[PDB]
Amino acid sequence: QPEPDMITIFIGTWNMGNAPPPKKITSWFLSKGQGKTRDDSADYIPHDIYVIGTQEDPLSEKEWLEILKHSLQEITSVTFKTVAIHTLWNIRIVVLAKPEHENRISHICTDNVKTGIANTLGNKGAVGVSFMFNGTSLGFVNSHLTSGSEKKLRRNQNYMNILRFLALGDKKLSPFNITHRFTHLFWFGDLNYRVDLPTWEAETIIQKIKQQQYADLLSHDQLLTERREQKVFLHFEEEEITFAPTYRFERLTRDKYAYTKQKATGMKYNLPSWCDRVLWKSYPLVHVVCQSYGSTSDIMTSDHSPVFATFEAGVTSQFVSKNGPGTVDSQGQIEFLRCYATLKTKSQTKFYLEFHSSCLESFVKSQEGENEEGSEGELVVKFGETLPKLKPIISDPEYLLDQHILISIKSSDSDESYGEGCIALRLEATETQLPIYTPLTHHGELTGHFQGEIKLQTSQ
Ligand SMILES: CC[C@H](CO)NC(=O)Nc1ccc(Cl)cc1
Ligand SMILES: CC[C@H](CO)NC(=O)Nc1ccc(Cl)cc1
Repeated sequence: QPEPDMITIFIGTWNMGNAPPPKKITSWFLSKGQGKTRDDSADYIPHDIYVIGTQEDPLSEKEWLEILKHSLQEITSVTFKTVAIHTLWNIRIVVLAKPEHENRISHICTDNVKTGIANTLGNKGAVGVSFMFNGTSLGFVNSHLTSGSEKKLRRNQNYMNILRFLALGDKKLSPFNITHRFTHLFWFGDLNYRVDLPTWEAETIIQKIKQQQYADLLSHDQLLTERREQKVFLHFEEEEITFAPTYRFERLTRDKYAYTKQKATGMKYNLPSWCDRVLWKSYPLVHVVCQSYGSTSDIMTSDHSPVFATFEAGVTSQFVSKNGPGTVDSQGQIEFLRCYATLKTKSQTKFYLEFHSSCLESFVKSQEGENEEGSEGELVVKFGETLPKLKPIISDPEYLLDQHILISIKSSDSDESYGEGCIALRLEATETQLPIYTPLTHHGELTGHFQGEIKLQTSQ
């Protein structure tokens, strides 16, 4: 039985509005409704992994697991295994996988983050799950961010708290937050960004939705505008939105958007918005293709409609050679040549690098670089040809060219990371000096750049 080099992953996000679901929710898992929808000819083909995020979920874990498993069994005639379930208040994540994957899945982690302080602490935050699928690390975040059209900055703050404090994946990757720990990271939820148009334009907006004319609405979507201004979700992807706003509906129909201010809303308008989103971030040059992104039309118990997204994701096999794991493979080496970091910091400490990768027995600390002043004010940290030669555990190019090196630049004075990035070893050539590049971030914000050349020796 061969190990896969691709899997498909279903992501669902649904703010259930504190109401039980209807008896049939299969359209959700079949990616049927509005938007980029899945071909009918695929209906019986199970996804490999289903990750379900809910918000305002009124059910017990047991109640929801029974609905989800019986839903998938009806679609696929497969009895899915529960990988993980984690709930914070009424925010929940469920991961289900095909039984054939049970022995491929390991290192399962769960965590949650509560956002806000005092007043603003007590119902918003995030849950997440990570695990290994053979040689590939997968992370999943379901967040329910702060509500209200005039709170986009709070949402952006909630995002930074979640990526700083959610403790998933390999704890040995200590300089790295969740935005660097996984081959593939999926972040979804009721992100609660709104269409920023005047209240007076409500009926115009509804008109546009009925005509399926989303362009003039998407141009005011706060998540797209905040992302374009690099205020949030830096280096994440989202598929193009081609489905109607998923909030705020009158319950038991989808014919009516309920936007007017009410005591129940705190006297806030809820103009039609794309609150419910799926984004991802994968390591450079790893296959990831969105094959659906849309909303259901026939599940009407909530004031939100469910959102689905599906992905092809590249995965790698556990690799065993005669040599590694358990030793180095002397026919392998990674040389980082003529490298320099460009940092936005005003500090004047010396800096060193750390190289982290599951292709190394343990992380590697460099010597301190040489600081110079850039022409436009910047700090440039030069490493020259001084960087330690990295000794991978396995030299076989079928393994090594699929790996990645995480880089942290740390202060000698404080040992704190000033920037984190990632370099793919999927090179155009071996035994050849080739340009490399990564942006550097810290707490998910841009802090600089790392560039230089690499020379990779494999056994071929
Ligand atoms: C039982 C010991 C560990 C740690 O709790 N759990 C585990 O491996 N769970 C699991 C793996 C694969 C799949 Cl498909 C479903 C569940
Ligand atoms: C894929 C990386 C390239 C490099 O420039 N561009 C990019 O990501 N552009 C972009 C991001 C967010 C939004 Cl909202 C609109 C455009």
